[PDB]
Formats: sequence, C-alpha cells, structure tokens
Amino acid sequence: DELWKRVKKLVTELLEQAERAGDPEEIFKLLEVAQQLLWLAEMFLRLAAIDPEIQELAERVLRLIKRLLEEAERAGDPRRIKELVEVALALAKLLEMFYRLKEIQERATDPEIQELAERVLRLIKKLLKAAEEAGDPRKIYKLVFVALVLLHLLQTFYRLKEIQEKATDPEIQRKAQEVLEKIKRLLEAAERAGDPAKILLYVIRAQLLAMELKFAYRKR
Amino acid sequence: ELDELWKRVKKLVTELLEQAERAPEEIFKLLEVAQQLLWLAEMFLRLAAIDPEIQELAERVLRLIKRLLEEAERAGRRIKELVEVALALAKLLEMFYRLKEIQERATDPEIQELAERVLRLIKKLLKAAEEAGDPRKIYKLVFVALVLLHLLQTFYRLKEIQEKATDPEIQRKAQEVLEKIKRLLEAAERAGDPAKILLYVIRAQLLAMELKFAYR
Repeated sequence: DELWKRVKKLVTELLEQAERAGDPEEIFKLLEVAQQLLWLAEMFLRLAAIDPEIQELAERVLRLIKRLLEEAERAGDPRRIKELVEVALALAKLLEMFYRLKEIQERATDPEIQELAERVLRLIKKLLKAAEEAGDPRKIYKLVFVALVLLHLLQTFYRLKEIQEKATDPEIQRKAQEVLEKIKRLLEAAERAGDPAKILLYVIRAQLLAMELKFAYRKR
Repeated sequence: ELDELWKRVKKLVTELLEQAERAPEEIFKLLEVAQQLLWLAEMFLRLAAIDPEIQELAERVLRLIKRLLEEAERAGRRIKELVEVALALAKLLEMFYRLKEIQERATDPEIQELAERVLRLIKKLLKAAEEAGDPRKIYKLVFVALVLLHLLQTFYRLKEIQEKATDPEIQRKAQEVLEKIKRLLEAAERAGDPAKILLYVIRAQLLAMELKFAYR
C-alpha cells in the first residue's frame, strides 16, 4: 500500500546518502535506519491481517506509524529520521503485543485478569492519545514505550496467574499470590499517577518481582 | 546452570532504579536502560527452553554477553550501548535456533549450500566480534550477522514459494530473485567490511520484499 511505497522510497534515498558520505560510522548509521525501515515494512504488512475495541486502537497505531513515516519523508537530517523510525518500530511492537494480549484475554477465565486487562487498556489508550497529540518524537516514544511495558506487564500477570493456578509447590503458590497482589497495587498506583516516568518505575518494580520468581520457578 | 547473568542483571537494574529515585527526563533515561536489561533477562529465560554446532555458538554468545555485562557493572549512558549489544547478541542466538529447525527440516540442496555460506560469514563476524574491544564495533558486526540470518530466513521462504506456487509466472520470477540474491551473497563474502556486507543484504532484501509484497 502507501507504506511499502513510502518505505522503499526512504530506503533508496538513505542508501544514496551513504554513498556520498565517506565517513566511517555515518555510512553504517544510514544503513541501519534503512535496515530498520525494511523490518518495519515487514512488520507493517504482517500486522495488517492479524473485540472491536482493540481494532480501533489498531487503526490509531497504524495511522500514527504512517504519520511518522510521512514526517521522515518530509525531513532531511538523518538524526530525527533515526528517531522517527524507532518510534514507528516501537508502535509496531506495541501493535503486535496488543494482538498477543487480545489472544490471552480470550483464553483466560480468571475475572481478575480480565478486570486488570481493562485497566491496562484504559492507561494504554490514554498514553496513545497523548502520543497522537504530541509533536516531539521523543515525547511520543516515551509514551509509546510506557504503553509497551504495560502490555508486557499484563502478559506477565497472565503468566503468573497460570503459575499460581497450577503450581504444586505451596511456597511458589504463596509467592506468586504475593507478587500478583503487588502487581495489582502497582497498576492501580500507575493509574493514579499521571507522570509516565513514575508509571515506568512501578512497572519495572513489578517485573523485577515477577522475573525473580520466574527465574526461581524455572525448570532446570 | 549459567544464570549468574540474571544475578548481574538484577543487580544492575536495582542499582539503576535507586539512581532514578534520587535523581526530569534523565529519570526516564535511567529506567529505559533498566527496562532493556529486564528484556535481556527475559530473553535469557526464553533461551533456557530452546546439534552441538548450535550449542557451541550459544556458549560463545552468552560468554560475550557476560563480558559486556561485566563491563557495564564496572562502567558508569555507556551501559545503554552495552546492553543493546547484548540484546542484539541475544536476538542473534534466538535466530540461530530458529534457523536450526528450518535447516534441519529442509531437503533442497541449493538452500543448504547457501545456508552454509551465510553461516560461514556469520562465524567470521562472530569471531571478529569476540576479538573486538569497542562495543560499537561489536554491535556493527552482530547487526550484520543478524541481517544475514534474516536474509537466510527469506531465502528459505522464497525457495518454498517457488516449489509450491501454482502460477508459473510467480514461480519463474522467484528463481530469478534467488539467483540475484545468490550473486549478492557471493559478493558479500568477497568484502570484509561489514558496512559493505550490510549494503549487499539491504540490496538483496529490496528484491525479495518487492515480490513478496506483490504476491498477495
């Protein structure tokens, strides 16, 4: 569609810039953006096909990616092109994780996982709307980054619920329940605090508690 | 038996978290590095579950990641660069496993002969990465190895296209693309510069992706 035409045109112009550069790492820097653009196009086409409320944000993320691609096409300095391509890549990763979340919420039966998924999607829809109204690509990236970790945290909450519901070790069962309650409190605290830097620290503090138990529960 | 890396990761993440608490936008910069370390640890667990030739390269990339992690623990902005090399190294190890199951399930002698060629180039970049000192130089070598592994995955997919396509027009064009890619891969072996190898593979992905996007 309009994505591959724009992507392939950005790669050719970026490749032609590397030819007349003559600088050591600057030529590699201009080929890394071109390589990231090709991977973005590969993710863009595969994410087009694969709850209508999740389909609305899918259009919003694709609309935002096309906006960042049109901005890179209307910019010259490869420094902001670099920044804009990795915002669209994070959006592509965010869209893929949203599909992964939509497939674990259809295969989950615990009412706390469903209630927590609605909470994380309210925070994600808020960060995504604030990203679509922002102008600085760094501000968009930070908000899309926080939305990305929120989706992964929800995926870890679903995995920990499977831990707790099938673990025979009572020590793991108690620790899993304690981690899950702390995660639910950290998500309620991330929803009560508007600062994305504070939302990010709560999610990292939740993943540290989740992965410490995942590493200990690991089959060896 | 080699998860002392998670001990190093969790020690770097917690130390980064304590810095962000007693710190504007710098607080976000210190937590994204911490977030990248957790994802690296998340890749460690994903590599725990999933051919001694693949187990030898697994130890080599983990040894390199442990070297980059030990440097980050003895260094004070630069951690971000060191963590993103280990992330590329973790991604490279994952792609080697994904290839090992398509390379074990393939019977076409032209795909195997081309797969052996790109893995010889990857083994050269990996050995040159283990001999480099600059983390930036290591990243460039692992980045080219990553795209080489991706190019081989596309070579396997294009070979399956031509061997199962009902349209003779699509089948004939696929062979022409694969021969052009085979010429670009042989030229990438003649040039030692990874920036020149990267350009040949980007020059090859453009021909592969153009037909894949057209073939609905």
